[PDB]
Amino acid sequence: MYEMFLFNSVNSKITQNVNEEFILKYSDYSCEQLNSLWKEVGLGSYYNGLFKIIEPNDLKDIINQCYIMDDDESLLPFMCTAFGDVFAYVKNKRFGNYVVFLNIRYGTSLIIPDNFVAIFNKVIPNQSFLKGWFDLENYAFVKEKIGEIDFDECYGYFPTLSMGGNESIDNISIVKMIPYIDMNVQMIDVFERADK
Amino acid sequence: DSVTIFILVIHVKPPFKLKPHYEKEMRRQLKMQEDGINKLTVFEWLTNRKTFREKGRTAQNDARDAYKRRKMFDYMLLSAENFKYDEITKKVEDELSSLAKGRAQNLEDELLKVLEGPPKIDEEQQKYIKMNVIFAEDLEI
Repeated sequence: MYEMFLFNSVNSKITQNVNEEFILKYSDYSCEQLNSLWKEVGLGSYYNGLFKIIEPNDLKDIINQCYIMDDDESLLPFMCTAFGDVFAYVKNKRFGNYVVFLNIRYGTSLIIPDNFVAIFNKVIPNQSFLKGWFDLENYAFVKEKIGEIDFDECYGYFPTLSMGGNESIDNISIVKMIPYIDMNVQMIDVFERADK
Repeated sequence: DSVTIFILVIHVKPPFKLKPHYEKEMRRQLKMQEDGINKLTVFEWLTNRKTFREKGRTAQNDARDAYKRRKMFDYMLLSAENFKYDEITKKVEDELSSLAKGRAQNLEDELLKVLEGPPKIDEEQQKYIKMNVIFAEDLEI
C-alpha cells in the first residue's frame, strides 16, 4: 500500500528487514495498516535520513508516560524524524485510534487520523506538509552545515529549546537519538497541542 | 578591578531518572546541556523560554481537528495531484465554519523565584548574570 511512499524516498537504508515474530511482538499495540507497513517497509532510514522506521520498543517505554488524551490505552512509536520527533500509534476506544506526532523540539503534539495510507503516501512526500505539520523544512540546510547522521543519531539542540536554547545551527550537534528523546521527554511534562 | 558582580545554585527538581552504553550517553548529554545553559545569561535563557512556550495553545478542539484533517485526507487520496498545505487547510476550515509543568518549567520557576527573591533583579541586570544550574550529576538510577 506504500509504493507511493517508498518511491519518493531517494537514498533509503534498510537496517533490518522485518520479521513476523517482530510483528507479533506488537499485535497487542499495533493495527493492520501499521502491520502491513512493517511488511512493506523495513526498519531503516528514508527520505535522505530524515525519517527512521524504528524498533518500537526502543522508545515505547520512554513515551508511554506521555499524557496525550484521556483514555489512551497504549502509545506505539513507529517512526522518528532526523530531529528526534516521534510518531506514535495511539489506541483509544473513546476517541478512536489515531497517530500522535510529538515534536521533541517544540514540545507539542499533533493528532493525526490513523490513516497510514494518507500519512505515508500523500503527507510525507508533500513538502507543504513536512513544513506545515512537521516543521522539517530546514533538514537539507541543517545537514549541509552539521553533517549527515547514522540511523541511531539525530540533531540535538544544546541546550534544547525547552531548556532555553537558541535554535541556531550553532547549537546543533549530532548525538544519539534514543537518550536525546528520553532527556527531552523528561524535561517537558505535557506535550501541548500544536498551534495548527 | 573595580566591579560589581551578580553570582547565582539551582538543581533540577525532580532529578532526571534512568532505567550499559546508555548511562554513558546520558550523563554525557546532560552535561552538554548543563554546560550550554551556564554559558547563557539569565536574560538570554528567559527570552528563549518565552520563545519556547509560545508554541502550542480540548476534547472539542481535537474533535474539530479530527473532522478537518479527516476531510483533507479524503481530498488528498481522491486526487492524484498534490495539494498545498496553506490552500487546503483554509478550504476545509471554511467548510467546517459553515456548520460551526515538569523539569524545565520548574527550572524557570526556581529561577524566577531567585530573581524576585530580595533583592529583586531587574531586566537590564538579567543581561549580566550567568545561569548557574547543576543537574547532570544528579542522574538518579
